[PDB]
Amino acid sequence: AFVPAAHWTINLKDADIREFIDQISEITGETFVVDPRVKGQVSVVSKAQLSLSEVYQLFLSVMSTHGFTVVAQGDQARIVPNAAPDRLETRVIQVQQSPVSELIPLIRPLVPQYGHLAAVPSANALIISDRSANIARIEDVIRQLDQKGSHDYCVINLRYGWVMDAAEVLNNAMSRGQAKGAAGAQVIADARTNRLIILGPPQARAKLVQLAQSLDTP
Amino acid sequence: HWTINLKDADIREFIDQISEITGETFVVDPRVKGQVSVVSKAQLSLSEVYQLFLSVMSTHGFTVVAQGDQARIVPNRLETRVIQVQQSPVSELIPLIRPLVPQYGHLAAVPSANALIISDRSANIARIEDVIRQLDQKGSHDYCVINLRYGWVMDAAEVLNNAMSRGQAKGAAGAQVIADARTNRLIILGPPQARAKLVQLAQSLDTP
Ligand SMILES: [Ca+2]
Repeated sequence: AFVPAAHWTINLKDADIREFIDQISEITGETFVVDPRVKGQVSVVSKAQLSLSEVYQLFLSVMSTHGFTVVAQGDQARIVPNAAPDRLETRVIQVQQSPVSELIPLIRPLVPQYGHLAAVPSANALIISDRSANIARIEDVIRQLDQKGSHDYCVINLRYGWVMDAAEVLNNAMSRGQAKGAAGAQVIADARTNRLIILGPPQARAKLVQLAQSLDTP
Repeated sequence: HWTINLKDADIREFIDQISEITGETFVVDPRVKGQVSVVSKAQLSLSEVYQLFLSVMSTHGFTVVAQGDQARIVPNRLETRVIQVQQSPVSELIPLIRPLVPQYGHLAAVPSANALIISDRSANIARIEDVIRQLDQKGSHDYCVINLRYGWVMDAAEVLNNAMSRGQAKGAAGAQVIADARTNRLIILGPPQARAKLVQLAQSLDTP
């Protein structure tokens, strides 16, 4: 259930989706007619405190995650099916130092197609839907990116190379101190498009981009 | 295949025209209303016409809900236009064009026809189409993103474009810039040398 923290926190595990909806009505005061086809088990977690409006946003993210949407029929609000692993958790992740919008494109490559990613700018938080072990891993990536001063980035679409090989070569070179002028830059592999995302301060990023290009030469 | 040019028609007519084309039967909720303009000069398959239908419904805040064989249309000036892309994969251009589409608008890909569906004011559509024509190329688009700290992207973009068109940006010629006003960031495109140069100029512009 939602626990007062008017703000609230939540730690609901393996609950019927219908229970979650009813719970949202109790807090919001909104009333929903739930289509008979709406079914499923949900896990919803927020250690960050949420306002009433942010709770509604979380509700929409959970609905969207499981393929449902809210419509108006017959003078009432209706939850209906909209046109993946069994256990999915929807977690709210608060970001401390950086604006959430700047981190979104850097973490999208870690979100699977079945998953969900949304910004909650009023709380400077991200909503992510995934299996719990995947979420913990992403939370660490967020924590690390959040410590960085810059989130500017360059994208390289590899024509010849395999994205994982290239990422491995670039990280090892930096680890060994073998990348000259790129120390401080960082690489993120984005397999779905066979592309690299290079980030860092201007001079280091410009050098790592050049180095990355050399791994993709015909 | 079908083409379309529907101007200022009741949305209920558009729904009827989609039913005749697709054979789908729809039951429209009494609260459904609105005027639509829908254009596709490109020839669309039955399935692609249905994709267009979904884009128009979504554009005006309507959801289509399966009810067995039939489908229920329920609530949750803009023109909806289909734009053909010749060389670039449509799915690649999507993220690059989205910054230009306002939140009241709509943007969707039709990968089987390699076309984009956009809903916006006719004048902003014409502007995007120029941007698409310039982006359109056989090779992939490498790019750089700059989150501005001091400057404003619509101003910065204008300065960078003016310098390139007027000949003040030597070396950056051929590069392209897309302003993303929602997050105050620039997207810099083009061949490697031009792109790298335009990045340096953008960076010089955001240092006070
Ligand atoms: Ca009808």
